[PDB]
Amino acid sequence: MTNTDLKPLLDNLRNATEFWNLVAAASAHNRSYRDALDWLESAALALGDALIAQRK
Amino acid sequence: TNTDLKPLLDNLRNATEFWNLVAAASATDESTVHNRSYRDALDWLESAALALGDALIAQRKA
Repeated sequence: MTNTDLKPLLDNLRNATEFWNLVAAASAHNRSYRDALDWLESAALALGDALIAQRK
Repeated sequence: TNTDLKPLLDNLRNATEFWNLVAAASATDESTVHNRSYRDALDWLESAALALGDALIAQRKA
């Protein structure tokens, strides 16, 4: 869609990815693991649903 | 950078449309069918989310 629409949704997904990656790098479950998984799923779905909605 | 992002966004959009389909189907799917589809929809959501997220992390590094 739009650069300004994306930005906050991309930011949330990047933070969720960076968190998930760090939770993964430390075990190589936790309340942090579950919050990271939930935040990753929630940011993925929010950006996916936003991409769906903007393509009419 | 929309050319770098477009294949990652398309992949995430499609995984979400599939996930939304698995959700609509769970109202009538047998529970064995649902667990399999949901696991598959979750794994595609995750790998699509992470592939775009890793690319945003790598591009923020500039």
